[PDB]
Amino acid sequence: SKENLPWVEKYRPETLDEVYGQNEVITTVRKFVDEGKLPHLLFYGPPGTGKTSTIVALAREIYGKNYSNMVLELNASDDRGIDVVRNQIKDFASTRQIFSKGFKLIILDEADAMTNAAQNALRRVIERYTKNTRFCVLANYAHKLTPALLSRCTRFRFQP
Amino acid sequence: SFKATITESGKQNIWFRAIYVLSTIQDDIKITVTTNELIAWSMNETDTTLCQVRFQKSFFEEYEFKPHGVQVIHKLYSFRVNGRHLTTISRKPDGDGIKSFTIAVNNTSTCPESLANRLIVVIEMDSLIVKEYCPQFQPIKYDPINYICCNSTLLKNFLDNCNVNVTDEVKLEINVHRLSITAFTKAVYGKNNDLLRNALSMSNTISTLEHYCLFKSIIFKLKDFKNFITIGPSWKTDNISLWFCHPGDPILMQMQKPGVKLELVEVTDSNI
Amino acid sequence: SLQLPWVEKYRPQVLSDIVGNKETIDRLQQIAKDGNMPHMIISGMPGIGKTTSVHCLAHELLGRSYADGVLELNASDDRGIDVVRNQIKHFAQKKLHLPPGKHKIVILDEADSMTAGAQQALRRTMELYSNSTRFAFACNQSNKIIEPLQSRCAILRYSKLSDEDVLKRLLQIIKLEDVKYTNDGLEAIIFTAEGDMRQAINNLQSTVAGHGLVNADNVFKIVDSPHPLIVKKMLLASNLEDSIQILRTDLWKKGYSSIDIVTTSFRVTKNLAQVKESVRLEMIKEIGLTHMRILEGVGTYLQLASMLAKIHKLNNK
Amino acid sequence: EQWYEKFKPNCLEQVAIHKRKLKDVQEALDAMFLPNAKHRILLLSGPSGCSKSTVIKELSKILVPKYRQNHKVTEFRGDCIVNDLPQMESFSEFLKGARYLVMSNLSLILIEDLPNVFHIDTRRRFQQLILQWLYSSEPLLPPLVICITECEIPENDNNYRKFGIDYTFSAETIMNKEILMHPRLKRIKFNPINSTLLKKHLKFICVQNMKMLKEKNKWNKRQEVIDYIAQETGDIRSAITTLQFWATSSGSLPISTRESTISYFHAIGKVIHGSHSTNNDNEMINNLFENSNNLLSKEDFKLGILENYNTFNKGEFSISDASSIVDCLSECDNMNGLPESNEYGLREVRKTFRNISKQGHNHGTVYFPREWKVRKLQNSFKVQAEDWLNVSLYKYNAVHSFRNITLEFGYYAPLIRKCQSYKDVVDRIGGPIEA
Amino acid sequence: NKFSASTVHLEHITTALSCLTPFGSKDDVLIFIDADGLSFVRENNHVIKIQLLLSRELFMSYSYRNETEDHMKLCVKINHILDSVSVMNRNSDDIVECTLSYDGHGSPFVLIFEDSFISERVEYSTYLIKDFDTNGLELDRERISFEAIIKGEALHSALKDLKEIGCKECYVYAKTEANDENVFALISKSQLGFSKIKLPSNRSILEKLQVFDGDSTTVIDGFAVIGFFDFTSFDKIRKSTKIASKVLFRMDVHGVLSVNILSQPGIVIEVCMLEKESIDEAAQTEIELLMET
DNA sequence: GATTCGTATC
DNA sequence: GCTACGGCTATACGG
Ligand SMILES: Nc1ncnc2c1ncn2[C@@H]1O[C@H](COP(=O)(O)OP(=O)(O)OP(O)(O)=S)[C@@H](O)[C@H]1O
Ligand SMILES: Nc1ncnc2c1ncn2[C@@H]1O[C@H](COP(=O)(O)OP(=O)(O)OP(O)(O)=S)[C@@H](O)[C@H]1O
Ligand SMILES: Nc1ncnc2c1ncn2[C@@H]1O[C@H](COP(=O)(O)OP(=O)(O)OP(O)(O)=S)[C@@H](O)[C@H]1O
Ligand SMILES: [Mg+2]
Ligand SMILES: [Mg+2]
Ligand SMILES: [Mg+2]
Repeated sequence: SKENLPWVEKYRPETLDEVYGQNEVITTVRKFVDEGKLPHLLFYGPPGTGKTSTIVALAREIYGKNYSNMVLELNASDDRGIDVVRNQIKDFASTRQIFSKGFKLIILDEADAMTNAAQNALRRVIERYTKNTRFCVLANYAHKLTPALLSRCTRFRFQP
Repeated sequence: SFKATITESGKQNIWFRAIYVLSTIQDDIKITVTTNELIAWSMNETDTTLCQVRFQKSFFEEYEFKPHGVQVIHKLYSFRVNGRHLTTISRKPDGDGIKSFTIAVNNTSTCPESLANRLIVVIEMDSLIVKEYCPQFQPIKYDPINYICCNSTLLKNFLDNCNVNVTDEVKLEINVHRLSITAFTKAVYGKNNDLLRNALSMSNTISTLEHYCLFKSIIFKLKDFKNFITIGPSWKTDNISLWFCHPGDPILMQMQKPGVKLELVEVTDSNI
Repeated sequence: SLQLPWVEKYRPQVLSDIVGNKETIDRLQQIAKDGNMPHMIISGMPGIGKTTSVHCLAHELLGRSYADGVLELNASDDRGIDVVRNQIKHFAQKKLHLPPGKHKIVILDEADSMTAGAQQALRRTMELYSNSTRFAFACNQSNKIIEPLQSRCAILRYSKLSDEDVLKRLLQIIKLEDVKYTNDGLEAIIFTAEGDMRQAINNLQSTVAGHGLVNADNVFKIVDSPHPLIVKKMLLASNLEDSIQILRTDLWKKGYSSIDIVTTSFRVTKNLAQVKESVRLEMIKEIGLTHMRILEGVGTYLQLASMLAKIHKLNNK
Repeated sequence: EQWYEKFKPNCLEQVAIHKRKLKDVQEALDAMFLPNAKHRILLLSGPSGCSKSTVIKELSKILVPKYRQNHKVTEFRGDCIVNDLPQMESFSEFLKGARYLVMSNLSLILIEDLPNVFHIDTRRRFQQLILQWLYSSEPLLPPLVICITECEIPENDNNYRKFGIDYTFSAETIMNKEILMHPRLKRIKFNPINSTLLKKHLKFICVQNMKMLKEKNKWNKRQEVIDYIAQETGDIRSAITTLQFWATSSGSLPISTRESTISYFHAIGKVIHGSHSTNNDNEMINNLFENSNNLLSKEDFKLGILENYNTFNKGEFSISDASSIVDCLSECDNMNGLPESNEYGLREVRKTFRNISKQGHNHGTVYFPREWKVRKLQNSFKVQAEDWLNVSLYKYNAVHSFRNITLEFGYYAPLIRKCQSYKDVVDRIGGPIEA
Repeated sequence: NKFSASTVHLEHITTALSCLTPFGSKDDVLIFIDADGLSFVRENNHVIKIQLLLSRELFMSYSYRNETEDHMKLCVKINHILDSVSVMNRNSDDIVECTLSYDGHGSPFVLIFEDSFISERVEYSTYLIKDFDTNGLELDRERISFEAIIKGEALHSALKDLKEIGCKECYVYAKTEANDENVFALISKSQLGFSKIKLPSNRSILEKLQVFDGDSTTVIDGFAVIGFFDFTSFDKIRKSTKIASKVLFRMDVHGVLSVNILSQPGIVIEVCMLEKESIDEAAQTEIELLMET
C-alpha cells in the first residue's frame, strides 16, 4: 500500500526523530510536550521544510491513538470563513475532551489563505478556550496574517 | 405580592390572543396590577392607537395582591414586559394542554435575585409537566358623539377578507337606513402621473345593526382593528361598540366578556 | 498537561498589575474607585493591555454583580444588527440594583470588525439607555468605529509599551516562576518583543522551555531579530555589495518569502528617516514594480537583487 | 449624568448653531407648518454633533404649540420589533400612522434613527416610501424632518461589491435624485460648530462647574484646554465629553478628542497645495493614507488629481512639471491598484507642487472629474449604434461590427442616408464631434 | 453480492433517514454492514454522533455473504441519497420492495425500487473514510453519574418548548431526594431569561432516575449532576424523540450524554453528545439556587 | 485645502 | 379512522 505511493508521501516523517534540519524547533517542542504545557504555535518557513510533518508527528506524540477525536485539522481545501470559525472551531474548543489527553489541538494549515474577518474572529477563540485547546498556525507568507493573530502565537521559523 | 392563576381553556385562549395582539401593537406590553382587576394595555409608537384589556379578579381562580413601580391614585404596581417573550409563554402547545396558568410577581425581601425585577409565570401541563419561566420586567408609571352596537362576526368575515398590505384605511359611513364600511387605500401619483401606488376599495354593507344611535364619515387604521376584533372571539361561550364624535376626534371600540374588559382607542382622520 | 501558558497564567487580575500607560491606568483606577464610568473607546497596537484593562475595570467596578452586569461581545460571537437590536437592547433595558455611581458595562471587544448597521443601531442603543449601561469599545484602529459612535465616547489611546514596563513585568514573572536569566538575555527578549508584552512572555517561555537560562545566545537561537529591522538595514546600505549580502544571508537563506520582504520594504520606506522625499517616492515606485513582478509569478532572488540595485542607483545619483 | 446630557440647552439661545443657519432653519420650519406648504420634507444633512436634532427639538417646542388646533416630536424607533410585522414594513406602518398627526393632533415627525439602509431592499423601500410621501395626494400632511449624519463608512465588507452606501453614509447614497431634487423637499446642509460658539458653550459649562474645577486646582488652565478643544474638534458632544473627562481627572492624561475624516476635495487640496499643520510631506501623506485609505484607494481620486492639478496657479506653471505629473499617474495606472501605486502618485504630485510653490500664487478652483459624463455619453453612443445596426438589418440585409461602426458608420452612413433623403436613421451616431 | 437486504416496510428506512438529516443536510454518512444488522453513523464537528441501527429482523432476506471481514464500512454522501429517495417516494403508495446491495470496496451502493412493473436502480458512489473514529465519542460504561428513563412524548414536548423559547444554551439537572423524590429538569438560557422545564416524578413520564457517584454502582441522594450543553447539539435528538416510546439518558463524569432512543423491533437510535467547558462557575450556583427556589 | 462673498467685532 | 389544506417552520437564494 505504501509502496505504491510517491516518494514525497511515502517518506513522510511519522515521529519527531525523523524530522531533520530543524533542530532548535524540535528540541523546543519536545520539551514543551515533556512539560505538558504546549503554547499556541506558529510555524513559518519555505515550502517543503517540514512544518506539517512536524505538527502531525507532534500531535501523534501528544495524543497517541486519540489523534482522531482530539485534533481538528482545517486547511485551504476546506472552507474557513467567518461562519466556519464561529461554529465549527468554537464548538470544538468549547466542548470537553472526554478527559482523554487534557487539552485539544486545532491545526490551521495554510492559514495565509484565510480571510481577515476569520483571523480576527479567531483571536477571542484562541485566548478564551486556551485552557482546553491550543492552536497551531502553519503559514508560508506572514504578510497575509493579521498582526494580532501573530501576537497571540509563538513563532517558530523553519529554516531551509 | 400579586399572584393570579387561570385554570380554564377558553379563559387561556382569550388571554393568549389578547397578549399576542398587545405584542403586535408594541414591542413591550404594559401590565398594571390592581386589587380588583388586571389591566394589560399597549400603545403604538406614533401614539395613535391604544388597546387596553382588563381582566377582573373573577376571571382568575385566585387573585391575591399584597402591595404592602408602586403608584397610588388605591395602590397600583405597573411594569413593562416584552410582548414577543410573553406571547410564547402563554402560547398553547400542540399535544399538551394547560391545566393551571399562574402569573405572579414577588417583589419582597424574602425573594432572591431570581425574582428581583423578573416576572414569575407557572405552567402546569395536564401531563404533570411543570414549565418555569422568569421574564424580566421594568417598573413604570401608569398612564390612564354617536353610538353603534353592530355584531362582531359580520364585521369579522369582511375584516379577515382584508389584507393589511393592500388595504390600510377603513371608512365607516353610518346611516339610519344602512351601515356600509369600506376598506380602501389611496392612489399616489408620480412624476409623469405615474402610478406609485394603486387604489383598492373593497367594500361591504350591513343593513341597519341594533343600537345605531346617531344622536357620518370616519377613517382610521386597519392593522389594529382586525386584531382587536379577533381578540374576543377566542373565548367561545360578541357585540362591538363604536363611539366616535368628529373626524379629528378618537374613536372608542369596546367589547364585553364575563370577566374580560376590551378597549381600543384609535386616532381618526382629521380630513372633513 | 494542565499547566496554563504564561500569557494566560500571568494575565493581570487588578488594574495595579497593568504596566505601561501610567496616566491612563491611573485614570482607570479613578474610574474604578468613583464609579461614574463614561462611554470609552480604547485603541492601540495589539498586546499592550487594552482588553485586560477593560476587563479589570469592569471587575473592580462591579464585583459580585459582574455576572449579571457585564455583557461581553467580541468578534468570535455573532454581532449583527439583530444581536444589537435584541440581546444588547434587552441587556440595556434590564434593571439591576447596583451600588451608587455604578452602571452596567457592555464590553464590545474588537469593535473595529463590527458591521455598519450594527454600529448605527448602537447609536440609538446608547442614546436611549445611557443612564443605566455604559459601553466600552476596545479596538486596534479607532477609525473603524463610526464618528457618530465616537462622538458619544471618551477616546483613550494606549501607546506602545516602553522597555522599562516590559522589563518590570518580565522580572515579576521571572520572580514568580523562578527562572534563570542574565541582563543581556532580558535585553534581547525586550528587543525582539518590539513593545509587545504577549510576544515577550511567549519568547521568554520558549527560551526557558528550550534551554532554561535566558541569555542572548539561547534567546537568539530560538527567537529571531525583527525582520523589519533587517529590511531597514538592507535598504539603508551605502554600497550594493553588502545590501545584497544582507538580503541573501539574513532574509533569503533564513526562510523569509520574497513577497514578505517586498511588503516589509514598503512599510520601512514609508517610515524611513533622513531620506529625501524624491528618493523615497522613487524607492516606493521600485518596490511597487518588484511587488507586481512577485505577484505575477516571478518570485526569484534576481528580482530582489534588481530592486536593490535600482535603489542604490537612485541613491548614488 | 454625562455633561452633554445634564448641560443640554433649555431654549434656542443655548444651542450651538450659527445665527444665519438658525434663521434659515427657523423660517423653513415655520413655512412647513402652514396649511398648504410648498415644502413637505426638511432634510437636514451634516456631520455628527452639529445640533441638527438639538435645534429641531427646541424649535418644535415653540412651533408645535402655536399651530396645534385645540408640544414635542414623534421620533421613529427602528429597534422596535413588534410581533406581526415584517422588518421592512416597520417604517411603512410608522409613516402610515404618522400622517394622522395633523390638526388637533399635530406633531413634527423627526426621523433621526433611520431604518437599516445598508441592506438594499429596505433602502429601496425607504426611498419609495419617501417618494410616496412627497407625491402624496393628502390635502394636509404633518411636517416631516429627516436628519442624516454624514459619516464615512469604514473599511469593511471585503467584497468588491462596495456600493456608495458602502463608502459614505450621506444623503446622496441613501436618497435618490428624485427625492433630492424634488420641489417639495428642502435641504439645509449643516456645518461643523465654529470655534467661537464652542468656546462660549464650554466656558458656560465651566462657570457652571467652577466649584469642582477650582477644588481640583484646575481653573486657571481652563482657558488653554477650552481653546485646544475648540481648535481640535467641531463636535459639541465630543467637546463636552472631553471637557468632562479632563475635569473629572486628577492627573496629566493628555487631551484627546474624536477623529474626523477629510473631504474628497479637501484631500485633493492637501495633495496639491499641502497642509498648513505640517511642512513634512511624508508625515502628511502617511496620515492621509492611514486615516482615509477608503478614499485614497478609489480611482476617482487619481482621476481628480489629473483633473485638478492645473489649478495650482490657474494653469501657469512649467510644462515639464505637468508632464512629470501625468507620466507618473500613467505609470501608477499600470500597477493594478497596488498600495505602492497611490503612495507613489500622491507623493510625486506633492513633490512636484512643492518645489514650484512660490509665495503669492493665486490658485484656482478644483472640480470633480467628468469621466462619468464620458461614460454616460458612451452608453448613449452604444444605444444609438445598436439602433443603427438593428434598423439597418432588415431594410438592407447587412451585418457590421461595432468597431467598424465607431470608425466609418456614424459619419459616412448618416452622410449617405440624409443625402438620399434630401431628394431609417439620418443623424450622426452619438452626436457631432466638437473641436 | 457480498451484502443484500430486502424489505417492504420502507417507512422504517424512511424514518431512519429522517432521523439522520438533523446531523447536517449535506455531508458523508458512514454505513456499517455486519451480520447483526445495518447501521448508519453520522458525526458533526467531533462533538456529537448519532448511530441508528436497522436489525436483520427488519428485512426478509439479509445474506451478508462477506467472509474475509466480519464488518464492512462504506462512506457515501447523504445529499445524494436524500435527493434520490425523494423523487422515488413520489408514488410511495405503490407496493415497493427496497433492495440494498454492496459488492465490496470499490463497488457502489445499490438501492433498487421495484414496483413489479418498474425497477428503479440507483447506484451511490462510495468515498474514502475520514480519519475520525466513531468509538471516541462514547460514554464510559463504568462512570455513569445519572441514568434517567423518560417517555418519548414528554421529552419531545420539552424539546419543542426549548426550541420555541430559543434556548441558546441548555442545562440538565438530575437529583434524587432521599425520601422518594426524583428531580429531572431541562433548564435553558435564552432571550426570555432563565427558564426551567420540570419532568414529573411520576413513574409514567420518568420511569427511573438513578444518580451515582461516578461509578454507576453507588446510589447516593442529596447530590445533583449538572450538564452544560449547547442546544444546537441538544436539538439534534428532537427529530428522533418524535417516534420514541422511551428515551434513556446516561451521563458520565467525562461530560458525555448518551441518548438512547428505542422505537416500536423498530430502529434503535444512539446519540452521543459532548458537554461544554462551563468556564464561568457562577451559573452552576445559580442553577442550584433556581432549583431550590 | 483653495477662492470669493458676507458679516461682527474690536 | 382518514384525508386535504392552511399555518408554522427550515433552508437556499438576491442584492
Ligand atoms: N525535515 C524533514 N525530514 C524529512 N522529510 C522531510 C522534511 N521536511 C520535509 N520532508 C518531506 O517533504 C514532504 C513535504 O513536507 P510537508 O511537511 O508535508 O510540507 P511543508 O514542509 O510544511 O511545506 P508546505 O508549507 O506545507 S508547502 C514530507 O512529506 C516529507 O516527505
Ligand atoms: N501592561 C501590561 N502588564 C502586564 N501584562 C500585560 C500588559 N499588557 C499586556 N499584557 C499581557 O498581554 C496578554 C494579553 O494582553 P491583551 O490586553 O489581551 O492584548 P491587547 O492589548 O488587548 O491587544 P489586542 O488588540 O486585544 S490582540 C496577557 O498575557 C497580559 O498579561
Ligand atoms: N449647547 C449645545 N448645543 C447643542 N447640543 C448640545 C449643547 N449642549 C449639549 N448638547 C448635546 O449635544 C448633542 C448634539 O446632538 P445633535 O448634534 O443634535 O445630534 P446629531 O447631530 O444627530 O449627532 P449624531 O449624528 O446623532 S452623533 C445632544 O445630545 C445635545 O443634548
Ligand atoms: Mg503543509
Ligand atoms: Mg484583546
Ligand atoms: Mg442627535
